[PDB]
Amino acid sequence: NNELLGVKKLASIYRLVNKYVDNASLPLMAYYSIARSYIGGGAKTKTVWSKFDVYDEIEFDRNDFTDFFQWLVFLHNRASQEKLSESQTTINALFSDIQSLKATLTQLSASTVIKGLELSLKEKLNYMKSLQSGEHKFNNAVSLYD
Amino acid sequence: MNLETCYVDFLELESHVINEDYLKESVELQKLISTLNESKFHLNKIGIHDFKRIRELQISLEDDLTVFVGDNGFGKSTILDAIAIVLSWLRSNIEKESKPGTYIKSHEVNNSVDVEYASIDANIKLKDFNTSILITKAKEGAYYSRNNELLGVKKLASIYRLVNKYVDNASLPLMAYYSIARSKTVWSKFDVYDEIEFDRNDFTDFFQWLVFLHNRASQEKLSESQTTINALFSDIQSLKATLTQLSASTVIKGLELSLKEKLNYMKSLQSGEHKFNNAVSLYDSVINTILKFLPEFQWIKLVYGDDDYKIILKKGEVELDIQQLSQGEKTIFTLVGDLARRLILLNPNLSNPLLGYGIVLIDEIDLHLHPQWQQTIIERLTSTFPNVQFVITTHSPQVLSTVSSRSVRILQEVEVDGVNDLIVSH
Amino acid sequence: EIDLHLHPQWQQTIIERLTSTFPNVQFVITTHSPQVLSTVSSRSVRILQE
Amino acid sequence: FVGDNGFGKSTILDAIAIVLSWLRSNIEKESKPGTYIKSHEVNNSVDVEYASIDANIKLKDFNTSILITKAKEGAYYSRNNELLGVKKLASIYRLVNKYVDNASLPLMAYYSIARSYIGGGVDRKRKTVWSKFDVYDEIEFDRNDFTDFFQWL
Amino acid sequence: NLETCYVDFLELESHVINEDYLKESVELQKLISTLNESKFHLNKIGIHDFKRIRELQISLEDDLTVFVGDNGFGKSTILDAIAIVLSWLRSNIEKESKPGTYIKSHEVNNSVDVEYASIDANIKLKDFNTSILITKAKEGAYYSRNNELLGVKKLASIYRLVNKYVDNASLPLMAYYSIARSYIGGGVDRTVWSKFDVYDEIEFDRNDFTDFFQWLVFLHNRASQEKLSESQTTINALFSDIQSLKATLTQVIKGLELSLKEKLNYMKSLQSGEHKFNNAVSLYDSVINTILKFLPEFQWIKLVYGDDDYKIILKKGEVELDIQQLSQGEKTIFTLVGDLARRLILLNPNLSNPLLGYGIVLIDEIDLHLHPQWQQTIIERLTSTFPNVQFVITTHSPQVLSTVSSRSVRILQEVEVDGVNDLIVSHP
Ligand SMILES: Nc1ncnc2c1ncn2[C@@H]1O[C@H](COP(=O)(O)OP(=O)(O)OP(=O)(O)O)[C@@H](O)[C@H]1O
Ligand SMILES: Nc1ncnc2c1ncn2[C@@H]1O[C@H](COP(=O)(O)OP(=O)(O)OP(=O)(O)O)[C@@H](O)[C@H]1O
Repeated sequence: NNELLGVKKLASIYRLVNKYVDNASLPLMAYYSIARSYIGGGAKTKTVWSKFDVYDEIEFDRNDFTDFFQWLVFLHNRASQEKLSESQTTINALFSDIQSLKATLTQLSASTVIKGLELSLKEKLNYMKSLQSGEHKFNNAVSLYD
Repeated sequence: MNLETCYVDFLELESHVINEDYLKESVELQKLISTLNESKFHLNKIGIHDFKRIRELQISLEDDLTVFVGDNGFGKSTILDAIAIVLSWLRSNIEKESKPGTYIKSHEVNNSVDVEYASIDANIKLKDFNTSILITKAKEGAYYSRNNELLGVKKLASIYRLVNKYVDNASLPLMAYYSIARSKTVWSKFDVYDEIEFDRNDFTDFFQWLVFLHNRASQEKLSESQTTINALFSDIQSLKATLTQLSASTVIKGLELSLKEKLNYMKSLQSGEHKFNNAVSLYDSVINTILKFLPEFQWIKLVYGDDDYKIILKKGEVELDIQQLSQGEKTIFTLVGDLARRLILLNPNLSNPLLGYGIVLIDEIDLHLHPQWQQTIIERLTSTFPNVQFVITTHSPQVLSTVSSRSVRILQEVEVDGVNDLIVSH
Repeated sequence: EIDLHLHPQWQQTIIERLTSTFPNVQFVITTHSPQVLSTVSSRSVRILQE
Repeated sequence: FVGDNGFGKSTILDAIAIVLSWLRSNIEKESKPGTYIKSHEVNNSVDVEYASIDANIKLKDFNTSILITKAKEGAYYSRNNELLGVKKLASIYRLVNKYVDNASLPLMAYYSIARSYIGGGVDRKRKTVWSKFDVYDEIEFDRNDFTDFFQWL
Repeated sequence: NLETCYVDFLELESHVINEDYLKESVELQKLISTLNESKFHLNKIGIHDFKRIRELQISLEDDLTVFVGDNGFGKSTILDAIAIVLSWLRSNIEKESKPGTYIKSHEVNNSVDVEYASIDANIKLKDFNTSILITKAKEGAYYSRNNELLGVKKLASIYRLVNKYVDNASLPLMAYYSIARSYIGGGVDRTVWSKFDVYDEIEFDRNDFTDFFQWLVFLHNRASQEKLSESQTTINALFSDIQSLKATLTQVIKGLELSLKEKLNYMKSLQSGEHKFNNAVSLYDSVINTILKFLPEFQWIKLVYGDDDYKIILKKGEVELDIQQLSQGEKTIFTLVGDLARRLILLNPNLSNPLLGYGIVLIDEIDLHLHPQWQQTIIERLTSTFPNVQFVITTHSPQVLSTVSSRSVRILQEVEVDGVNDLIVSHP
């Protein structure tokens, strides 16, 4: 017969930790056999993505390429949503402030216009940067896709 | 002015004349278009001769509503199939010349031993023009009345075709039929199919169509449109920085620069296709139409979460998923959504494409409908679309109460001389 | 969906015939229209509320 | 079951259908499996960790109870169904048919809302020894049932 | 000249009767001798605006040509073009006016200037010559010119006319081994008697080897009965089997009729009646000894009957091995060599040594799953064992290149001329 006490004890620690941690990580195991050349460029609207779908099998074979394409386009749409909305509002200010500064640079430099342009640009840039989409890298989206 | 006289004059002038640019500039084309727009496609009379359960009937329809009431086994759905049969020949002729329509199957003829042939007749009138269509099919060992007299129906197709051949983004009649279970072009552009038959309770396909359209609209909102927007935005600030914001040959140079920027923006906007048919206009027009149909909601949107995506509806102070709706609201949702999509794609010139012309046939409007919906569905339907005909069959008495007496028909088929025959009462 | 494609005349008699042709079979039915509801008694109706 | 609500009346009916599915399978042969609860129907709220359905069958004075349960993926504790009552009940049915002959077995049927399409296929839609277990194969009405009906007639 | 003989024979046959005399006429003997002396050869081929290639002219040697290049230099394009050209000839031989493969829409060059793609080829047979052209325009363009197919039809009609008079006519071999040679152990761990099974309907690529297993079973069965005797009156026994099958059928029906026909075919053993030097046992020995040359480690290969089934048993060192338990490297060689010998042994039923026919073989990436020691001797072994065949192979490993003669190698380069990179060929 087999010996299985150690691996069951180790697996229980991972399950217990995952029970009390929101975003606990897991180890990675993979295997690329000699049958990966068949998938060289040879699903009911999948919607929910979880970290337990990569534990279906230890071997990469056949359909894993198709799910990769489905996953990739989902990331692209997520980035598009992040690219729109309120990020455009600060973008609208920033270019205009730069344009205003450029205008202040022109017309033989006209304080007054220069002071107003500098103050508005500094205030808007500082306010936009302060939020930084919560915690900067926490926004992911564009950074993961790039 | 008579439509036939204008058509004759325009055709004669166009045929004799050359230099097509001048032919387009000719006032005859404008007169024909103006007369054509001032019209209302509506049927007038229908005659049935030995079709299934009925052998002789002359029915006259209204122009707003025509509800037929009765029980199972009274010819309620044969009238609708007769109108669909008549309509299909007109659609086939419109698409291509001498295109066969839909024939009559052998089993549909009456099983009486003394029957010889089955015929259907119809009369479509618009403004002052009139038309007549007659289809015949003899069973066996007899002689069907003359033949398929489709000479009149070809003139209407020619009239529409001539106008559509010269002036783009024209208007076409609407033909839709929501049947029972049974079972290049703008339509081929996005996803749509060209057919008369449509099926309800197809929420999955409409849901995926909406998702794909939203993706394409978001894709087209970026890229080149950003440049024009960016060009406008700086210019708006720059124009203010000289006159408005500045006041809480330098002047000539500034004015010339502003005028040049305005001219460049106008040239860029003019370059390229107009509003016409784009993903953004189709998406927000369909969404707005559905919001008009059900004012109990506030907004609907598609949200991409951290590990999934869905559609969110706001009602009161509660956000509900598209999958939390009952079976009752799914069918009305897809019914109005498809009706609006087909109406938008057919009238690319009207400011409000919800004022088109056509005919819609609905059978058993009470399917999976809660009685509260049944109380006001007919009121909402004729209010959102005020320039279309509706031919609807009613089964339950809940709906019938609201309808006005002017447009009610009751089937109480008597046996005249010991022979069953459908009779309509007012 | 007991009341699919039935006119009101047929809706008031379907329960009697089902409970008379097969008297020893337990039946579970979901209804939608008042015509069916009126015929049934009060000890056999369960109302679900949010 | 009157009174509309968001949760949907159909879910109750198929919940009963899951419970009933285990009895026939055990009747056909001992320890035969049935219909499991799929992991994609457990509630998505973060609070929950497992789902369960239970019911009781009374036969005169005999009383049997059955519980069917399934936990979410990655849960600390695992849950299993208890089938002692159903297996015991199915044993007497098996023995009766094994000794006596021409015995009768309980009827379980379920007519969904799709019968309109299947029943409507009357138009074209185009065995000798009718045994007892032929009907003891499915619980949901289908097109092939009517096709079998015509041949039986 | 072949044309003169064909013209004379056609004229004589058209104005004659009594086919028996026509068969015995000197025309058939002269045509057969002339055809036999002829050797298959494909001297040149030109490619125009196909895939990356924009303009190329290639001449191929008589015995062996090797193309070497990096990744993305068009090695597979050349082989695909040759397979396309050979398809029309195969189709016309098998069935009159049978269409072949076309050129797909996306094969043409992606540039905006190119409007069409074309492949030209020339086949030299002793002194007779022929030319083939296949063309395909782009999508949405005018001047949709057509391709010429008179040469292939002229060549094919000679073959069918010769094969009509004599039922033992030989045919050329055309095969193509692609990358799809891999997967499911090549063919491992996934009757055959007609000469048209390997040819005609069967394409150029490879799908499975189960027919090799059944063919070997049939070879062994005839080997024991004919060469080793142990059958007494085999013709009488098979005829009695046919009679028994008919009696059983008289007192599932289609299967019984097929079994009766099979029994009649087996009863035709005395009808054949050759018992020559090229008997079943001689073919069995030649096939096994041929295979063993490419696998020096093994000792013997045998077919074992047990549990109402047949299995292949190999000897390595002192351990017995099955077929599923081998490695991928020895599986590739076993499959390739076995199918190569199966086609020659099956399309040349009259040669004393049937591994002496004529044909052309295309191999891509011969160095798949082979250690360098095996790579240093595969080419000379294949050349030595199949002398009268033409080989076209591609490689990118320097070990394979180091053992090839200087007159058989071709080197591909990417040279940018006038701002546009164009593929070029060269010799050392
Ligand atoms: N060939 C025929 N000859 C005579 N009667 C026919 C024939 N075909 C059909 N019928 C009659 O048609 C009747 C049903 O017609 P129909 O489909 O219009 O009914 P309905 O109840 O109004 O339909 P629905 O539920 O689709 O609205 C049957 O009662 C049958 O007697
Ligand atoms: N339609 C096309 N237009 C432009 N370039 C193309 C086109 N089709 C293919 N190519 C180019 O051809 C190059 C060579 O492809 P090819 O398949 O011939 O490579 P190979 O090295 O010969 O292959 P293998 O490894 O299978 O022997 C590719 O890198 C690709 O960029």
